[PDB]
Amino acid sequence: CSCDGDRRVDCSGKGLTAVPEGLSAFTQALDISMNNITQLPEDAFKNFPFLEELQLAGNDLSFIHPKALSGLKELKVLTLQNNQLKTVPSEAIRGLSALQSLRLDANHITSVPEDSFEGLVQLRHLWLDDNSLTEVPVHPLSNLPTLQALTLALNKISSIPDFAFTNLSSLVVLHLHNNKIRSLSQHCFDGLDNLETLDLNYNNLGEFPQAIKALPSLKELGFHSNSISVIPDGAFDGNPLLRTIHLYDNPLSFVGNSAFHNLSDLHSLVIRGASMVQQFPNLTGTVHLESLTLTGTKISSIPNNLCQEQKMLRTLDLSYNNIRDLPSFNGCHALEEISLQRNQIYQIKEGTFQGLISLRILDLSRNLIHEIHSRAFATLGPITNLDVSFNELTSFPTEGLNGLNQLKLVGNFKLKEALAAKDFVNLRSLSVPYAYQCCAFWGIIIHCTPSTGAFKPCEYLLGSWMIRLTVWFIFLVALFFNLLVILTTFASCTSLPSSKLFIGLISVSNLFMGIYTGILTFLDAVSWGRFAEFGIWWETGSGCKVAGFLAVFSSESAIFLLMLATVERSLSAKDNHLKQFRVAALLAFLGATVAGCFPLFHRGEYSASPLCLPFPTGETPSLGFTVTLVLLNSLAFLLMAVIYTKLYCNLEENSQSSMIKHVAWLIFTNCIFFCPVAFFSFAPLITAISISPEIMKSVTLIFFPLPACLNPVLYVFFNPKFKEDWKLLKRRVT
Amino acid sequence: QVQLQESGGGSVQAGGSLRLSCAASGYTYSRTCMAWFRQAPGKEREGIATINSDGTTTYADSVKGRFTISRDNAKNTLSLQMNSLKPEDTAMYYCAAASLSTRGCSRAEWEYRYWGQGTQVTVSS
Amino acid sequence: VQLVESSLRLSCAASGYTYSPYCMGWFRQAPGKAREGVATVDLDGSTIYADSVKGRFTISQDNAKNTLYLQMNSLKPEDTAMYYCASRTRAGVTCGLNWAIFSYWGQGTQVTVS
Repeated sequence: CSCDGDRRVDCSGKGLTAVPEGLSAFTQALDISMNNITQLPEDAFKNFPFLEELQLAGNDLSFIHPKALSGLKELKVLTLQNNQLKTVPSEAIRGLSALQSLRLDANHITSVPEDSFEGLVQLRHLWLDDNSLTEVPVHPLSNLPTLQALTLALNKISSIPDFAFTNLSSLVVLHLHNNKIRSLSQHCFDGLDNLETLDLNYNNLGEFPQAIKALPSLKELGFHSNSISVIPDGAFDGNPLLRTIHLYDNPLSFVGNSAFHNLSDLHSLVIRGASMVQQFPNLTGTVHLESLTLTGTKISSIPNNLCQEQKMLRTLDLSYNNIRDLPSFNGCHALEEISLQRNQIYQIKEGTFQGLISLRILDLSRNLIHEIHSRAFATLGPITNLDVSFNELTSFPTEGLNGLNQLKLVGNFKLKEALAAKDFVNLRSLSVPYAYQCCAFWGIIIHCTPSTGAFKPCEYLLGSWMIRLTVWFIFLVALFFNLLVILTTFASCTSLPSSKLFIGLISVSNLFMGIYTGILTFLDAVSWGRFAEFGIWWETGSGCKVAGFLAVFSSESAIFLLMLATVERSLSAKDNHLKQFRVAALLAFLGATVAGCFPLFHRGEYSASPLCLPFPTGETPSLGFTVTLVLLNSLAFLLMAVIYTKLYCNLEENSQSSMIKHVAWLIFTNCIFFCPVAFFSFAPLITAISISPEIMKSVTLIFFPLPACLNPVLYVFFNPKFKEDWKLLKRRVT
Repeated sequence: QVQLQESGGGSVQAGGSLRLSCAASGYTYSRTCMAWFRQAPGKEREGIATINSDGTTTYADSVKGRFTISRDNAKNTLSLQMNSLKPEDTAMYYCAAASLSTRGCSRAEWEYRYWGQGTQVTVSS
Repeated sequence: VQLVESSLRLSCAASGYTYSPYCMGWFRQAPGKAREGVATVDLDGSTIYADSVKGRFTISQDNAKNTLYLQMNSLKPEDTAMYYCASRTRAGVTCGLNWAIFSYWGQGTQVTVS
């Protein structure tokens, strides 16, 4: 065994099976702990008459002879921590009238003999936790008059009998956490004076114990995880000088108006979940409180004298309760955090936050704050975090917020004006309701929750100059050629064949699409380089709605008219139905109209992009409307394709051949130009494929009106029917 | 009642590592919150590291990932290891104990009953 | 006091006490394990055994004889261990089968099985 010069022999871990021999005659300490000692024979310590610290923890000690510890009249500490020791040795420890600390915790103690703890009077610390004790020892504890600390913590205790700790007069700390304590008689703590700490942390207490009223001086009370639900008034009348009350994580409903009253030394007061309490707590006399947290309950008012008292208050978290009016927070110079979430506060007055130096974090989210005074935050100097999300705002002040490092405004959809970045020079996290408001701050790097991206541009709506000119050319050619075809077809004012009427109707739909893209290009021209302010107004206004309706209606009408043209061509190949086809064309027009109008019925279809195109959609929505339209158009193309291949199958007349060829070319072009847009609309539904939003927007803008700008060119240049109609129009005008 | 006597720590240059120990001598209950508190010159005490009885650990944001608290209840000691000490870290350091609550121990100095004398840590840049 | 231990029957002879102490009993110690109370007898004569160990054997004590007789019949191979003999003179504790309450012990004796 390793020795030491200070008479502190350390034999821990040596693997000994008995008390070491050959040691010095007189020692003061002994550390035989990890050496496996099964039992202590009689007078195993007779060689050591001056030992004062014996540490027999660790080893699996099962038997101690009654005379083993005899002759140790100078022992001070005896630690039998991790042994077997099924019972407390009442005879072995008897006669040790000098020790002050006794550790018997990690043993599998199940019974305590009534004669235990006899003959020793200087004991001050006692460990009996982590055992299996069904009842609190009464007589053995009564044998100890000088005990200053006791831990009956992790036993199987069920109830505390009255007058259980009567003779423990000079007891300061009592731990009873983590057992099955269920009932405490009203006299269980009688005679237990100057007890500063009581720890009933994790027991099963349903009713609040009144026995604590028998403790005159008590600092820490720790009923933490119990079934306590109601705290009566005057629950702490007998403890005027308590500082810590732990009651977190137990089901509370009612707390009482004056439960925490006249507790001058109390520092914190955290209540959560007590939803049945109406009035604000009566905290008069409790002025040293430094942080009060209140539940989600039915508290509607705050006492105006909240800051007149509680001069040392550092944080208040009223939160989930329903507060309506905020008193003037003048004073409370030490207040740093104010949390008012999910309240019902209708406005912020100018004097509500007057003063409040050293106020760092302010949370006001989930309230009904429709008005904020211009100089509400002017006095706040060191304010850093501001959370006013989902507050139904309409205007936001700027003065006094220069020092903000985090601003939240997510849910204020009615707040639309841009926020200047000159006022907020220290932002590092920003959350604005609309993506157009954030790009004014660009990205010191500012992180904005709504990503600007490419589908919410604030510099140029169309993008590059090549795209701008392509869109301009498409609009011009579509409008002019569609108008020319419409005039040269409908100016005959004579018998109109079904094919010519259908060509005119498709030209009308393409003219409408040209009008849509002209609206888009005029918006881009008049908002060149400054789309940041225009985007919110455009998306929220009726201009985006009408543009989207025009686009959807024109596309759907063109598709349906092309289908009916295919059906008419098939019937003409088979073989007089002028009125029937006119009625069918009107039916197609009304179907296109209702399809275009459905987004107006639905919520926010056209607000996704400034292009006001619903079926080009993001990853998250994957809307039923767009998927149904894509599927309808796809199955429509399949139907017309298969019927026209059937027409070829039954067909291996020159005018008929020209008409069917022109219709086939229209079909082929329309299918080609609708395929990429449908592919990009279906792309978000699958996560495997990722396509850049800039390319998506460019392809959509270039291909969506392309059939509209292309069909009139085909009809004008490759159909002799147009030449005949032009000759007829020239004859009519001349 | 714990004496809670701490030692270790001294003048160390910036970027160094320093280890503080705190040995309890009195009651020495191994089932309570234990924490380290920093007292800046002219400022107030602020918690920097707390540990539960089980071993769950919380740190202050200024030292999170940079300090490490560890409790050895077999020898009844608490330890704080610091790496890459910035000149801002010069302060007085106190080890503090409290009553049992397995919740993440609050960093407020009023949650702790027993305090040490503190030890000086000077980080000269 | 002095206690000496001497089908197999074993008798503990103890002449140290002036008068017969109460709650005097026997114990079996497994090799390198704790010792459990096979039997004990009070001053009045009430006897306490272990529920699983209860069987053919019984304790008998006579004041005139001053010898505790424990006879076992139909012994079992899983029963063999070292047997002790403990007494308790001082008053103020309930009778039981735990080693803590007892104040004096003997030497012990091994047993054999057939």
